[PDB]
Amino acid sequence: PPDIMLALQEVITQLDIRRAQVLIEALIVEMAEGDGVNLGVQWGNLETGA
Amino acid sequence: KLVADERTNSILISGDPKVRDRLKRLIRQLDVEMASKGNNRVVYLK
Repeated sequence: PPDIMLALQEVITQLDIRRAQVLIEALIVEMAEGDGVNLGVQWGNLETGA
Repeated sequence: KLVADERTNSILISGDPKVRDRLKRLIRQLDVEMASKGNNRVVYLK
């Protein structure tokens, strides 16, 4: 109907705006640093299991 | 008494030329603005 029409037209004109758009730049920084020291002296005498 | 057509959207009348005076008065009385009911709105969420 002509009102419902004039109405739908005023709804469509306000929903029909351009959409802005986002450039989502994520920035994942995985920075890992490991430091091990093994130092250990092993004596052994297999003639007599020591 | 009273008629109209919504092909034309026109008041028809049956009766007096007094009914013609006063009901041309009411021909004119409710013709005006539709007062922009804004029955519906579209609110843009912030």
